[PDB]
Amino acid sequence: HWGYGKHNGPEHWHKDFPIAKGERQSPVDIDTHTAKYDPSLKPLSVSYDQATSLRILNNGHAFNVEFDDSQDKAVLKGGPLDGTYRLIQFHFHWGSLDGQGSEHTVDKKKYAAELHLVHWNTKYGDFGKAVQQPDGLAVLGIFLKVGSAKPGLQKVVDVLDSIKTKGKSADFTNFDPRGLLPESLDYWTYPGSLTTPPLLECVTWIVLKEPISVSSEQVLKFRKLNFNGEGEPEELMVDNWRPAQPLKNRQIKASFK
Ligand SMILES: [Zn+2]
Repeated sequence: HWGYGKHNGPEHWHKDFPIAKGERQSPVDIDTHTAKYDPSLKPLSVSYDQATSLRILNNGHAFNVEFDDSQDKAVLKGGPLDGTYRLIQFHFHWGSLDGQGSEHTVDKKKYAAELHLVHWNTKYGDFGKAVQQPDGLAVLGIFLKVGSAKPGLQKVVDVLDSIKTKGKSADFTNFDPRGLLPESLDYWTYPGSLTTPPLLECVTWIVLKEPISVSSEQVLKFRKLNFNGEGEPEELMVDNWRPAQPLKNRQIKASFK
């Protein structure tokens, strides 16, 4: 099965998922001097006041914090988007060392990690139908750098001991994702894809310019997770990031001057 190793990592994915070599793959390098300021872009509307987290899951590639998406609660709108996108889950990508881990890069800079808040377009009714559409998902990407602790991340860090291995899940109610947002909602945006198989070209990417800071101790606890299941040879869950893919016929737009 696909993963992040020498024999099953990103350079292999195209064999099972030929769209890996497609025209709108993610992530990409964001060249800040080439990105065009677009005065037509609206402020991002992030409405997470009523978000209902349910559960956290180790899926063998990352951990997902899951939300109840059965009502119009936690929604993303405005920015580059038409209509309303509902939060279904967030997860991270991170490195073995602080010098790598992000999927997007900024002028080739790699951050220590990257947070993805995944939302689906309510006009397609469910997640699975939305990913079959070119405007099906909106993923809000947020860089992590190592410095000061993020107090709003600590509830996530403290539950990871209970989901060390693939297939382990835990009850994870009342988690407020507003505690993971930077001050500024200035962003870059471009059309792209999921960054894991099935690599579907269904995403409007919205990548915030301002990173959040997390402590070395917080990211070290991400790196204690395991890719393997309980009672299998230990493989630390690190370097679960896809490298930058070719930009091809795409424009990255900036919300800010
Ligand atoms: Zn992701």
